[PDB]
Amino acid sequence: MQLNDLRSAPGARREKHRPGRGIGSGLGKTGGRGHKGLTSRSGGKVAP
RNA sequence: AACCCACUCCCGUUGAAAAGGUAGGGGAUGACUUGUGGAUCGGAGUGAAAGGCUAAUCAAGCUCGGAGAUAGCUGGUUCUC
Ligand SMILES: [Mg+2]
Ligand SMILES: [Mg+2]
Ligand SMILES: [Mg+2]
Ligand SMILES: [Mg+2]
Ligand SMILES: [Mg+2]
Ligand SMILES: [Mg+2]
Ligand SMILES: [Mg+2]
Ligand SMILES: [Mg+2]
Ligand SMILES: [Mg+2]
Ligand SMILES: [Mg+2]
Ligand SMILES: [Mg+2]
Ligand SMILES: [Mg+2]
Ligand SMILES: [Mg+2]
Ligand SMILES: [Mg+2]
Ligand SMILES: [Mg+2]
Ligand SMILES: [Mg+2]
Ligand SMILES: [Mg+2]
Ligand SMILES: [Mg+2]
Ligand SMILES: [Mg+2]
Ligand SMILES: [Mg+2]
Repeated sequence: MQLNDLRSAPGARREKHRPGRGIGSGLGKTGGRGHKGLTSRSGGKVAP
């Protein structure tokens, strides 16, 4: 039990995904928003 | 003639010049031209009226704030399997 020897259980922590970083990441360019439209823009939210 | 203007042609258009020049042209004692100082201004002023002019900016000047106004619209969005 050292400070450089303890970690969390598998699956307890994930990494978050970052849109707009290259092609190989799978979330590049549009970043999961599809193409043009209201719900592809900054503040483009449909009211409840 | 000076002075004030700006009708025509040409040149110039990266100009000598962000509106000129050479030739010609109109008024030239008058509703004339001009120096100095002053007054009126932003939905306001001034206008022998062209929506003209208010510092090369005018169907509502410039500047700083509300303010990162709003943009169902264009553009862009970065390593790997
Ligand atoms: Mg994909
Ligand atoms: Mg998605
Ligand atoms: Mg696009
Ligand atoms: Mg579409
Ligand atoms: Mg869509
Ligand atoms: Mg926005
Ligand atoms: Mg003179
Ligand atoms: Mg001639
Ligand atoms: Mg002349
Ligand atoms: Mg003369
Ligand atoms: Mg006469
Ligand atoms: Mg006088
Ligand atoms: Mg005043
Ligand atoms: Mg105004
Ligand atoms: Mg008219
Ligand atoms: Mg000024
Ligand atoms: Mg002016
Ligand atoms: Mg506000
Ligand atoms: Mg903006
Ligand atoms: Mg296009």
